[PDB]
Amino acid sequence: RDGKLAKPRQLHNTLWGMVCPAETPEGHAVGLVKNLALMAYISVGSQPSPILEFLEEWSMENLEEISPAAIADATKIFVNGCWVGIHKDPEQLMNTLRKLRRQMDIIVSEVSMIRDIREREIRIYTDAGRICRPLLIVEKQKLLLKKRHIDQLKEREYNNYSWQDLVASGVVEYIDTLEEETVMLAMTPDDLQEKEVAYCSTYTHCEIHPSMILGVCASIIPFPDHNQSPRNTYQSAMGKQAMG
Amino acid sequence: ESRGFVENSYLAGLTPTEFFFHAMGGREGLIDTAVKTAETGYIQRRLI
Amino acid sequence: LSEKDVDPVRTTSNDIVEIFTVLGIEAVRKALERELYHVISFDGSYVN
Amino acid sequence: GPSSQNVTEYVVRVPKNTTKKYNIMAFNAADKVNFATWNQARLERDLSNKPEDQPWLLRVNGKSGRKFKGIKKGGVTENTSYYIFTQCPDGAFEAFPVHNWYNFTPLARHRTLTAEEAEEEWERRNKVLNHFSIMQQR
Amino acid sequence: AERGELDLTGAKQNTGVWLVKVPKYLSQQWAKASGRGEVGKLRIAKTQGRTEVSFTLNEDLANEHPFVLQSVGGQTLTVFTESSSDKLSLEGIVVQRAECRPA
Amino acid sequence: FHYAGVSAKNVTLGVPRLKELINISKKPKTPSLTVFLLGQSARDAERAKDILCRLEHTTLRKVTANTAIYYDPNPQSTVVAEDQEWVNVYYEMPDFDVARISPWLLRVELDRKHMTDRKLTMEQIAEKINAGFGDDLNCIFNDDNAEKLVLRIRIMNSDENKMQEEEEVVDKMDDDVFLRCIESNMLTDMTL
Amino acid sequence: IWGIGCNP
Amino acid sequence: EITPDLWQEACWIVISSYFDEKGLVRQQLDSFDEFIQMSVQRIVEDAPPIDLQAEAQHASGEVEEPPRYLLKFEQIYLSKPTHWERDGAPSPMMPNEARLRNLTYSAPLYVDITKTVIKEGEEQLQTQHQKTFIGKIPIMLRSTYCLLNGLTDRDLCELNECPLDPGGYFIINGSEKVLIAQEKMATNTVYVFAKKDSKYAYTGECRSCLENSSRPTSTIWVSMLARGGQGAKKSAIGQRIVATLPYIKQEVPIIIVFRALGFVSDRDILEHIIYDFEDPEMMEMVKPSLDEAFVIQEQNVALNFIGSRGAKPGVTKEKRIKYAKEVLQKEMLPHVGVSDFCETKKAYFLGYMVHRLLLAALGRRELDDRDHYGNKRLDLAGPLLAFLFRGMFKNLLKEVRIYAQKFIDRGKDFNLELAIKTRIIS
Amino acid sequence: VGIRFCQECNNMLYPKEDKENRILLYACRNCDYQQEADNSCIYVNKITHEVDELTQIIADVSQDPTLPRTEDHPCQKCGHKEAVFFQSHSARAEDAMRLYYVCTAPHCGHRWTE
Ligand SMILES: [Zn+2]
Ligand SMILES: [Zn+2]
Repeated sequence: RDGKLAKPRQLHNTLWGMVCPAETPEGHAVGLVKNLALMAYISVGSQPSPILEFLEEWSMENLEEISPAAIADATKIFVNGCWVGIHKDPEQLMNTLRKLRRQMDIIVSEVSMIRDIREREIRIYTDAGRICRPLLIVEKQKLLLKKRHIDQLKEREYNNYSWQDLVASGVVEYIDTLEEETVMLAMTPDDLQEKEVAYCSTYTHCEIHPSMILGVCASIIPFPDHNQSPRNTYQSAMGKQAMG
Repeated sequence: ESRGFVENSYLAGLTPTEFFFHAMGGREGLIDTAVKTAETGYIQRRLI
Repeated sequence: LSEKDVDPVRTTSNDIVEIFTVLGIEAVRKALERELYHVISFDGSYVN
Repeated sequence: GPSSQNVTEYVVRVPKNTTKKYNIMAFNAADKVNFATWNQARLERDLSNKPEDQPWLLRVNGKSGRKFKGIKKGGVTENTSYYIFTQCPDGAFEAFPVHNWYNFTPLARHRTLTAEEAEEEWERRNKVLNHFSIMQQR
Repeated sequence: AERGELDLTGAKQNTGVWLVKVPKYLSQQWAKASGRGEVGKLRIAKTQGRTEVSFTLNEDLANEHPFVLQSVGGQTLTVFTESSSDKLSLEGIVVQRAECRPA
Repeated sequence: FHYAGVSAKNVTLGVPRLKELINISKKPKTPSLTVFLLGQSARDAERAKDILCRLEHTTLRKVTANTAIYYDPNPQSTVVAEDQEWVNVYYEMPDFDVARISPWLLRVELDRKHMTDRKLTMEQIAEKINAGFGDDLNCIFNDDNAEKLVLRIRIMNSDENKMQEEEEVVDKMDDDVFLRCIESNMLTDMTL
Repeated sequence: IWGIGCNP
Repeated sequence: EITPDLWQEACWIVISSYFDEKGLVRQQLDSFDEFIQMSVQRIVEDAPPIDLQAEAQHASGEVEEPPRYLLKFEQIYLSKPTHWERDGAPSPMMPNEARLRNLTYSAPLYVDITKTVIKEGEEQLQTQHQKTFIGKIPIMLRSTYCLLNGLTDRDLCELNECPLDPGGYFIINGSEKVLIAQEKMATNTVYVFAKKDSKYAYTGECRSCLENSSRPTSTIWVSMLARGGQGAKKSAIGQRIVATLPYIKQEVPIIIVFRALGFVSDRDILEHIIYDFEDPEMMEMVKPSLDEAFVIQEQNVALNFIGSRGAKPGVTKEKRIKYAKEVLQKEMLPHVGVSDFCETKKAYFLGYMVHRLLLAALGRRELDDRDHYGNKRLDLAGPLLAFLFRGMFKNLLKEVRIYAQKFIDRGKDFNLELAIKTRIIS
Repeated sequence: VGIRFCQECNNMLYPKEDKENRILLYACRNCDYQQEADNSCIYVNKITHEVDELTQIIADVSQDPTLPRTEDHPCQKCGHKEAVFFQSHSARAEDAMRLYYVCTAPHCGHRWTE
């Protein structure tokens, strides 16, 4: 807290959807103590062995003969660190990995797979510390979430349908900050996915609701978008002090 | 819009991206205040 | 200062140490007063 | 002719045990390894401790030829196996499991700087004089 | 002629060998009996300008495996054996590499 | 930040500038110097630009488009095809080749845009380099009319012939390593 | 939060 | 089959389902749960088996001189949180009663310990002490091992616990304590930063750790020295790359490190460093560092060069070489590999680090952002308690070793129950 | 211009002047191998470092959903309408807001700068 540098304290863009922008302590700890967003989840950790076995089965020749070769072998498959080889086809590997994430065979919902098309690296991180959030999946310009899923969830009790079934169906997906860097998001389905003057026609995900970017204390603020930003921080601090 | 301009007024209500960018600006102001206090205090003590 | 077509009378630097080594302690007195006055009155605040 | 549409199919045999174990000897392409000059070679376990879990040293054509060092593959093939197909008079392929994988790298038969002299030279990092003349002096 | 001498006769005869990467289920099926002298049949079909390699699993063993070739110009491989009589020998040079994939 | 941009020059203000003044720091964050022009140069923009050029530090790196080192065995050989003409001209009445010529050639090529912006002259640059380094560096300069501004630098003629050194016939820093050191020194320290 | 010349 | 302009209902139905399954504190709980099971077993497994024998000098003869005692910790067990009264009868401890009586809500921890003794007569004897009590672990409330877990709101009311209470905290000495998630930089990731005032123009760091099994981090730097420093040869050579390897007093040239990994030839080192030989700019970048390491052309000489700069000097030359080799195999790039022939993998990853530094220097890649939360991890209750238990279980093994060594030098016997100090962990 | 390695020990050659024949050579310092220099140029340095970034742009970049694309500029080779455009995406690029274009559709990967 003693350090007066105003770099580590500022609200970074990558905090979107994973740390509350409004809720921070004021004083020596501005921007140094943060609070999770409402929908944020933190990875618990998993063994990387099944992912490595799948990669070995698909291709990912390790101990190759200087095959990168100006990255002719597109992408270098990384895991939690540990360059484990490279593949000639990166897009097929990425699509197969996403399908496996849906079928929940080798990839748990938390396993994060990032391909950097330029620089040609795939990172595949499962390291127990990543903070991720659920996002709906957009195929073409259509959300995968449909009336069947919503009707089943509406009957949630005595229908034995829950959020985990929504994840298993492949409707929703957990995305961490690294994957948030490689994903085109839409705030709302109707306003953005629908055909208009085409800003983007390659949306890959959709926010479940924007208001989830706020934390627990900032979520009680009514009409927070109509207030000045410091006032929402003040209300977070004061709502921690209310009597009830 | 991409780089932070907020066209909506407070009465109209900020859109979500405008809300996040406004939060970034307010955070910068708060950090400035908190960092300012100590440096100015040291200067004042030295002068006196 | 000694370059041709450069006014020796009015050319000044913001560095008070350079003003010292070149022009003397009285010149620094005035230059330090000028610099402090500038930083104080940039906000429009007036100090006697 | 028949070569444009030939179909060859051979029987596969995997004996339970072989007196000689099968390994893989891999040379880097840039090394330009050539077996025509390999009149004699000596492969033995290293003595750098100055056995079965130690690297291998190859000395081709005695001291006059190139020396190579081979190291077993660290990554075990827990989910993979390698087999070698060899032609035989009976016409059936025989598959033998790969006991070990070795990557051999060469060492030049050039004069080698002594450790003490090397340390003395590194003391003078700023070698303003030509390094080639220094090597010639050694 | 010494104990450490390597029998390079295979290199002199330029015997060509093929290296194949095969999965664990196939190897374990082979190792189950491993003494019957038979595990399957390797069938290679060549056309005017294309060749295909496949392996058929033995019917007894099961109670199609296409092969994909890989270029071997980037690395030179040879196979050498350590005899139980301490007589090292070279079997041949690898001229082709293949991978076996599940159907 | 939020300082009004009267000119394209940043200035420390506020608490940090008060800290600098009060501490009498030897190193200001933004040391600046306001210069007033005495004569008609104040009124006329071209003379003011001349003063600005005279007051602004310019290294050879700022005006150099690209530098190369070619091993040229003979001056007449002209390994670079382009120099064959002008080298010939300079070697129609060769000067300072009597001792010897360097077998290595530093063929610096200058950007015309930077040269004309700073109003530098090929003779000016050549004079600075040759005089500051001495007779050791011999420089051949192109005509400004030529499409490429080329400066051909060679190491000491007497040092190449080694009659002047006498002493022991031992190469010091070879010649190409010495030429690379010279190139770095010119790039960052010419102060044209 | 206003502009570049104002406040954040 | 679409839901247009009915979206305001749909989004909140899916949000309701999300918060119905999970709730707000699922981080804490989940972390703790994972920790206990996985972490404790792993740690108990990962700790080296206790090796022990009597001193040869103490007793004459070799008939019984090496009575090897080997202790292995087989498996872990946790009972439900329990309070042991003054009479000694165990009782279930409800959280509310722990708060009221200022107790600690904790569960006993039992390890199966197998003691194998070799008396040099080849008659090794294995005796298994099952359910040996080693300590008490505080239990996070409403986690899987809390008594309140899986209880309906009526049952929670019967126990004077709130149905709405989130859990996620420990009751220690009667006070509720919350582990606060601690931000840290991501491990096993190469990050290239630029330090303005440093002697290095660019630095590439990798805070490598082997699955956090041990050694929280083993950071290694690969930094390109700035060309600002002016000298004749310094101007000639330009920027040179150095490596700040762990457990080494000062900088080591990178090519020397590559040759220490057995890659002597310059071509092979550059193959690992420069993946495309055709690009001239990167080759020119790497040339000066090759010039710096031109002296050392052998693996043994490079190992000796590393050992000379080691923090603790080795009197013997081969001692220095062996020390450097073991230090590289363990400390340097532990996540890549720690034993055997992981040298090729370590060389490939170190070449990747140097290559990424070269890309940053050439401007082909942008410098990493420390504040980018992709480069950040959050240590929850799980990793924090796992670090704690690693330290305390190592200390417990040390104390067992001390007591055992005394009793073994006597030669009388050793008892596992007396050696274990539950005070340590608890 | 480029770096070439010895053919015996695969070490780095160094340039050396042949004093007798006045021909540039490359000699390995650790052995006696020597090879005459064909290029006759040794050290080239581009201070402006003007490099066409089309060499540094990967065709695979056409698969990125996060990049913008236009149908206005067609490809030269195949005349495909989709073209994904992006700025330098490089540090120390001097000042360049030029748009580089990469052709979508499989395997074309043609890159033009306008
Ligand atoms: Zn050589
Ligand atoms: Zn096209």
